[PDB]
Amino acid sequence: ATCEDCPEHCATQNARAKCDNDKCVCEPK
Repeated sequence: ATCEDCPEHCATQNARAKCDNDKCVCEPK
């Protein structure tokens, strides 16, 4: 469900992002 609004949010710390129960977390840079 639009985890396209999430992929920037773990860039906040290390990473990029995908795609948790519906609110998402990291990929590498």
